[PDB]
Amino acid sequence: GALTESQAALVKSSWEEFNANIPKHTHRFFILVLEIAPAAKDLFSFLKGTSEVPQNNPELQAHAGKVFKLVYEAAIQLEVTGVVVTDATLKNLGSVHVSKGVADAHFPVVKEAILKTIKEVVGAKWSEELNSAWTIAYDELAIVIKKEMDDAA
Ligand code: HEM
Ligand SMILES: O=Nc1ccccc1
Repeated sequence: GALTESQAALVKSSWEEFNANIPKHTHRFFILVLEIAPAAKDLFSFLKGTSEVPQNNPELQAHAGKVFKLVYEAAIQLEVTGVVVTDATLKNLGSVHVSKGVADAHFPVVKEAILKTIKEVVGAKWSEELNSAWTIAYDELAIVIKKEMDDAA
């Protein structure tokens, strides 16, 4: 696919749809995660000592929102420039993941959780062309953070 002017136009459009409902899309995202892997729960300070995923936890929202924003930015950056650029932030991200005890095999958990989350977000406008575009953008961004973890470990 590569990321045509037409494919990028498709990710932008679909991210705008995600941000449009943070407390929902972020809580959905945590549940998809715990469905794909339950053990993940002990990781999160704000999930530990709980029984269910808190729904109005500021910490949870702020944090999951940041995740999706980062994947979208990555897709534009691919169409324009042809690449995903590693900055200060991506590097600090890599540190904190390691402290919290997160590994690589965790990443397809959060990917499927995100493709499924975006399929649920765009509904009928879904195309092969679009799936192809988010997949390209996640893959390309995971490649970068995993890189920074390994570096923090
Ligand atoms: C490209 C994919 C990913 C992106 C863009 C991403 C992004 C982030 C960001 C931005 C934060 C810090 C939020 C804050 O300090 O304000 C964070 C924290 C965290 N992330 Fe990720 N992440 C990704 C994949 C993963 C994976 C695969 C896991 C493992 C299940 C994970 C587990 C965690 C945990 C445990 C924290 C600490 C939360 C705390 O205890 O309060 N992340 N991530
Ligand atoms: O996947 N990374 C996450 C970031 C912040 C909170 C929870 C998860």
